[PDB]
Amino acid sequence: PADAVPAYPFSLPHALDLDPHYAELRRDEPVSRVRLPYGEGTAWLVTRMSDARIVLGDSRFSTAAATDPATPRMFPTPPEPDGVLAQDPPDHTRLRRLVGKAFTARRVEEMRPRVRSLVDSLLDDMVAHGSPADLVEFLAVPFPVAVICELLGVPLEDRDLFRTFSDAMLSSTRLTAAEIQRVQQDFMVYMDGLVAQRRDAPTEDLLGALALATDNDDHLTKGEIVNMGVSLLIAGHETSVNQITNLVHLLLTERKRYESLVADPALVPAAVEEMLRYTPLVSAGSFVRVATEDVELSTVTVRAGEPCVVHFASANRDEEVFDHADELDFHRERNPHIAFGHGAHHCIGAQLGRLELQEALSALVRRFPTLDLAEPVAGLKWKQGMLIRGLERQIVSW
Ligand code: HEM
Ligand SMILES: C[C@]12CC[C@H]3[C@@H](CCC4=CC(=O)CC[C@@]43C)[C@@H]1CC[C@@H]2O
Ligand code: NA
Repeated sequence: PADAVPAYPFSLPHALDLDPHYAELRRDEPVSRVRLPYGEGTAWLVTRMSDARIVLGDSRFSTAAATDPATPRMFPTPPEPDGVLAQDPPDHTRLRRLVGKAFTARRVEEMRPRVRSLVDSLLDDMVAHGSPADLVEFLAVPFPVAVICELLGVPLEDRDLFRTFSDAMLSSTRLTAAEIQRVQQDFMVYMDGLVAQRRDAPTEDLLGALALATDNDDHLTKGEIVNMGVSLLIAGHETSVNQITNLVHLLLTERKRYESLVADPALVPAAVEEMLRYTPLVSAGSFVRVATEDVELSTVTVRAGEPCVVHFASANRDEEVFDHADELDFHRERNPHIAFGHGAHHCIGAQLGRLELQEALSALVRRFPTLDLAEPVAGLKWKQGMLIRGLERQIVSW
């Protein structure tokens, strides 16, 4: 009848806790029907790692199909069809070659000197201010912003402008479809004007390459190119901003974790990997994939036409994959998490986010051995109504 399929998300999120329903689903109903907050009909929620790798990793699932306004989705506005996430291979592959060179592990690693220099600079400004201080204001926000503005070639003077835009674009329930469609439109025209400036004066930056491509690639559309600029500018700071605060929260609320990194700072890369695994940065669900053919998952054959949604954080707690999966452990031998997704849409910024997180924690644990949270855990201002989780403020002392 009117379905008794449960609403997803199941609940408003609490700090970085996973809803307890996911462990129940993994063990007893790993693929299950749900109703998403927008779109029509139902979708399969996938909570286990092997199923997640098939949904994310197989041509028989299409994200392009999900651009239909009737397809279930986690966000109010229908997906933009020229957005990178809504492309299927091989069209997706051609689109990613627009920018991909700049994001290889090799080119990102070459940014470490520049990136460390910027971190130290912001922590200089924090030490000037004096303890206590808001870590979000002095580190979590300015640091990513500066990295992505250098790489893209966005002016740092526009931070306030494009952070308003990005916050709205990451709305889950916080903003309505209309408000988000207006911001979408404004961000588009803004990005298009940044790229259009390179047309009489090319720059050695990503926006530079974007502008060369609008002239010399008769297989890429200006809509796709400009949307790539917009996507990179959003994901390129909003993820790491949140993840810096999230990692710091995990470290300070069981100080032993932080103390182990203070004692041994070369453990930081591994810790970053383990906290990526453990942190439900993506608040709930994922970009929907629609089966274009019947596909076998662990417990169910998804029919052609049926949508699916992966919960990344749930797959990252799969007990068949990780030992003591509900525990945070910086000395795991194996960590095949999907905090950065999997398959064709594997995060393009994965190496850059790793670099940023490593340089931010490494600097903290070496310079601020005495760092602690200097506001009550009860009052922490968790962002509400967004597709990702993180803190609006994090006052710390040292
Ligand atoms: C640690 C921080 C980050 C996390 C946890 C993260 C997580 C993810 C995840 C899970 C996906 C897959 C979404 C899906 O397939 O449904 C993804 C895709 C993506 N991420 Fe990231 N990301 C991070 C940092 C970044 C950065 C720094 C950038 C840009 C420089 C970026 C840009 C993207 C883009 C463009 C995609 C879409 C890729 C595609 O469709 O081909 N992300 N990210
Ligand atoms: C930025 C972006 C929208 C927000 C996405 C981001 C990929 C990673 C991610 C995971 C989600 O499930 C939604 C929020 C985010 C953070 C997307 C890449 C392109 C798209 O425009
Ligand atoms: Na979607």
